[PDB]
Amino acid sequence: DYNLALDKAIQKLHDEGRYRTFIDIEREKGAFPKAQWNRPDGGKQDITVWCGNDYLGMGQHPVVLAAMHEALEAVGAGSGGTRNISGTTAYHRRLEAEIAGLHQKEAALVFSSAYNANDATLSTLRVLFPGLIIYSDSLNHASMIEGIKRNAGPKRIFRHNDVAHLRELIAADDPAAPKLIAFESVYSMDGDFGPIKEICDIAEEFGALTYIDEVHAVGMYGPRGAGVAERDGLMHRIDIFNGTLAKAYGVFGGYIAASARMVDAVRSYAPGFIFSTSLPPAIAAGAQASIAFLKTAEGQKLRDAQQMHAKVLKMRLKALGMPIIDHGSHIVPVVIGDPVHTKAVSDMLLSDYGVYVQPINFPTVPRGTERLRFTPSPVHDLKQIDGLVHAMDLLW
Amino acid sequence: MDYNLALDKAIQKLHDEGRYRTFIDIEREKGAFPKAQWNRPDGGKQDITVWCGNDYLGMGQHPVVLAAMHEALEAVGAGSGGTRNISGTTAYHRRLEAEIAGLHQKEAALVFSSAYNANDATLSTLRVLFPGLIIYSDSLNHASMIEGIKRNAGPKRIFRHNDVAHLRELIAADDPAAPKLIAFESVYSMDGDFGPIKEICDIAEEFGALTYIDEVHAVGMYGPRGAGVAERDGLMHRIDIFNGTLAKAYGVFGGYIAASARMVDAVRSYAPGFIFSTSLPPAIAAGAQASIAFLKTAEGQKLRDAQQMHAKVLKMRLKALGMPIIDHGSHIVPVVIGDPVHTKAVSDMLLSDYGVYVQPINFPTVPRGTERLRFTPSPVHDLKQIDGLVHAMDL
Ligand SMILES: *Cc1c(COP(=O)(O)O)cnc(C)c1O
Ligand SMILES: *Cc1c(COP(=O)(O)O)cnc(C)c1O
Ligand SMILES: [Cl-]
Repeated sequence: DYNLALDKAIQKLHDEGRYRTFIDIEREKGAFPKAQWNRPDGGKQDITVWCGNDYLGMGQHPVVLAAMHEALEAVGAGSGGTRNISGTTAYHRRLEAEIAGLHQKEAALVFSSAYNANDATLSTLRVLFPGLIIYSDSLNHASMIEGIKRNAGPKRIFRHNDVAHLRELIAADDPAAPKLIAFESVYSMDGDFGPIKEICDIAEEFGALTYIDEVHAVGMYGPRGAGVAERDGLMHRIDIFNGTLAKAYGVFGGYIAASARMVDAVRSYAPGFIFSTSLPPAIAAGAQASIAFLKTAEGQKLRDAQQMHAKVLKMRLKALGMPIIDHGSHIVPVVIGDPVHTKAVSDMLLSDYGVYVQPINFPTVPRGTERLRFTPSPVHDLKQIDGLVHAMDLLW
Repeated sequence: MDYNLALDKAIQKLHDEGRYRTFIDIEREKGAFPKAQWNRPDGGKQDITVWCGNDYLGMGQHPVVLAAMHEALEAVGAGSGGTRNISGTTAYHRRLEAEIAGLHQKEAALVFSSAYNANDATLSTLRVLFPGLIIYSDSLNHASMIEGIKRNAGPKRIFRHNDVAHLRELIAADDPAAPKLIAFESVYSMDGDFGPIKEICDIAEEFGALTYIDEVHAVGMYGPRGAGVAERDGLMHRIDIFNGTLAKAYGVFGGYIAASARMVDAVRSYAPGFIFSTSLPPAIAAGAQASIAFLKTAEGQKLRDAQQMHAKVLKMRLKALGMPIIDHGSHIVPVVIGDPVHTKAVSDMLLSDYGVYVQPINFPTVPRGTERLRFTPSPVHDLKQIDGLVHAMDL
């Protein structure tokens, strides 16, 4: 009985308090962070989005949108093919060039998403480097874990940010074996930073490749938004960059950036790259325009505003005695530690106060660390922050 | 070790085997499909005609699709801003999933970033949901299905292409108590052949297996509403899960599954490929939904009718010339050349000489001796430009 099995699988989620109820919204372009909440009763309510990943409000930026509207009128809705069969366009090459330039790399490769970029690249690296041992941070994103486990091969999990542990593991292994160390610059849920310099030092000592996921940093850190490696001057020490175009860049898609050899090899061997339709030209146009804008001094102004708003939100919430985990990033987690109560707090914030902060539970965060994750942006002014705080105070 | 050498060996190996692929850089001209501008590697520019694309019905330039995308951009902006869980669920995703559910006459549907991701995520997650699942896979199944089936560990059985006897024999041999799923396609892209849907459902029914069908090369193009080959044959009720794309005949981007509400709820609740990636941009979802609804109407029927005639016309005209055609009754037109040098020489010729863009297909993508050009005639390929292509293909 297939239906019984499905019923059991679903019940297990309810029993663990982690069954997820999605909130149907429509963000109001030109008025971010405002959205219309399409309620389950059929009603419509204005809300403030407080948990999204469009960190800099680039989703409503006129230069991004102008580029997208233009592309649609020039070449139409989609590419109509894979990169190999009619789906390689000028918009794809120009995008890849912008990305490569962002990370000061020879080349770059766009995928349908950063999830796909990670999963396809990490798994294909095992094929390209027979015997590859992948060393992975215990809190690495699912896309990386999935790519690492995908093709059979050695993996070693190191304790989160624990470079002494990483060293212990790498030193125990066959020195002749090829090696790659996979980690993040900014971890999505805690909002803490990866120890990029120390990992690069280990990698040089043990002759390993470095693979960094900067998905939660691109657009937001460094003087041109190239990420935390750019902020800290370590870009040249990273072999492969993984990033997304769907978060601070405000559009959709993902990428790797690396040497021309690395990129040419991955694109020639990765099934996830080869056997899927290329990104729509309009998406590629918008993303490129977003990347280019964020490399400028005008882009720096949005980063400065984000950091200032994040700082202020954190002050205000600490002032209440909220349990906020503050690692110094733009991410503002409030840990509840129970999946059911996290949903209850989130539900009451939404329905009674028009504050939308999705409850975050397993498998996105470890069991018992369920939380609300605030993502203050340049469009969340000091008055919105005030309004949120007040709602949180009233709610306790 | 020496990483750059290892990369060099990987690349050089493709060059040695003649299978290093050179991307051609094109920009299709909206309002003038199949026309495009070729950005040549020597720096030159030239107009060409696209003859090997998967935007089969010209929906990529349809005014209703584009209207919906421009509106959505202005209403809600460039992307969703999150995963389906974290702020990325919009009325655009919901209405899209409702339209797809309705197309396949299922309780629900689930959209992914692509059909590649839908297949990969779904087939791998089903092993989790149905402990001990054995998956019976057609030997010519798409990469995405193969990758989903191998992703998570568990039993698999590859049956020889379209060989229902081989499938029977494999399934009757297995543990009768084991959960079972049979994965296949309605239309296989390279040869353009049809899967024997009715006879695979018969076996599924006899042995208590689930049926999983990839209708990527049939959705939009077959059945009275473009729901696929299972719709055309009246078998949609006997399929448990449909896989489809929004990127080919629908002219946009994305993919889906369509199944019962329990199936969809389980997959969306368990598949990391669904959970941990940004939802489709609402403009893409608006465009895809508009394309689908349009292709369910009589006006969409006219597009399918036209495609079918053009395909029929190209095949006859090439056969009348004495050319070797792998003809299985579909919209796909594979012309056989039998050697990789002569295949590339004909596509380089067609492109350079007449502006006809058709990619060559050699080993390992098809066997040695089956090397061919795959033509994808569309309603925008009028009777006059088919005439041009026939006359060009007089060596
Ligand atoms: C092209 C193709 C896919 C993948 O669809 P995308 O939406 O481009 O990822 C899946 N299955 C088959 C049979 C295909 O041909
Ligand atoms: C969301 C996320 C991804 C995947 O990004 P998409 O572009 O949405 O697939 C990859 N890595 C991290 C750390 C992420 O948070
Ligand atoms: Cl091992």
